[PDB]
Amino acid sequence: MPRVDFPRSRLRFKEKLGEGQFGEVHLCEVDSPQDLVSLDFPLNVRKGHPLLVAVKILRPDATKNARNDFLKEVKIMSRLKDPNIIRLLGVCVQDDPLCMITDYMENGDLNQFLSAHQLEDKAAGPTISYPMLLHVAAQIASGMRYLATLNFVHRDLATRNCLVGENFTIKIADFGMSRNLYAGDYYRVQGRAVLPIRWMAWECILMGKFTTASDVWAFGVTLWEVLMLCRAQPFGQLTDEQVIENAGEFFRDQGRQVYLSRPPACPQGLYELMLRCWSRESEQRPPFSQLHRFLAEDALNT
Ligand SMILES: CS(=O)(=O)N1CCC[C@H](NC(=O)[C@H](CCC2CCCCC2)NC(=O)c2ccc(CNC(=O)c3cnn(-c4ccccc4)c3N)cc2)C1
Repeated sequence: MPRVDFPRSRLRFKEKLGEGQFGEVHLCEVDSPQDLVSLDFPLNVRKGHPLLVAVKILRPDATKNARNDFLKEVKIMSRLKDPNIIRLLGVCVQDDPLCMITDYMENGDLNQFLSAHQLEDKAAGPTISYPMLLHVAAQIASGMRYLATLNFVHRDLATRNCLVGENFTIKIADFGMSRNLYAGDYYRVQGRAVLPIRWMAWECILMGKFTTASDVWAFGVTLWEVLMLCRAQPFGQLTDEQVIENAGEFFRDQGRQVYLSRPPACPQGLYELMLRCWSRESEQRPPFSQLHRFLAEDALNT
């Protein structure tokens, strides 16, 4: 948790990024950021380039429940310091309105980004190479490796929750179901609670057991998305109820559970890596440290 508030007066509004029931998110430029690096604000300045940030701000009439949610979000983010996890650059909480300041990631979420690209075919819109797709996936695995060392379970890892900056940089975040774009990826259970069942390991669906090992299962599905260039939903031909049935077949283990198929042009050894992420026994799934090393090496030799 920061020792001091970010100085509100240094935030120069530029545009609205998004709007919600109890707050807004604004794109802002920071005046003279070099002054603030000396005070342990984690700002990365260049020379002739302005410093842009995203600022989430509570509305002055926000309910008590919304203020509670905001304060807990600040607490969680204050712990996480890694190049591939979204970063809390500062807060304004000594007075109202409450603010949190994060990285500005100009290329949007990774689903939006990959849906706008085509795979490069060097043997023959904007394109992306197979090595770069592996570099993207390696960055996701490195961020999850960090969360694993803190014993922090993400519970909703997917491309829609990864953000893209300059030079193909990736940072993991969590937007939940708060944007209306991805409602088809969530299954409603109890009341307002929803579950991203197509990314969830069998023990999450049947018993609600969420662990780092189930984050590895979700990473397998996320890797499948990346190699599909986000062109199709996992198990797209099957209903939500059929995906839940499949979790039951993993539990019964009588050889009738089904798997995501191998993406077009996906190397066989890489499909086998996904399959290991979907092992029935959580202790047989690979750890994030091993997934990172594997993908980083292939990114350089492919
Ligand atoms: C019931 S719940 O608990 O599960 N819940 C449901 C609802 C969500 C809750 N999310 C959390 O608490 C987690 C923090 C914890 C999380 C833990 C795992 C590791 C990642 C961090 N907040 C976040 O990630 C988070 C927080 C603040 C911002 C503001 N910045 C932008 O918006 C932002 C930047 N650039 N552009 C952008 C720029 C140009 C084009 C497009 C986009 C933005 N639009 C963004 C993300 C969780």
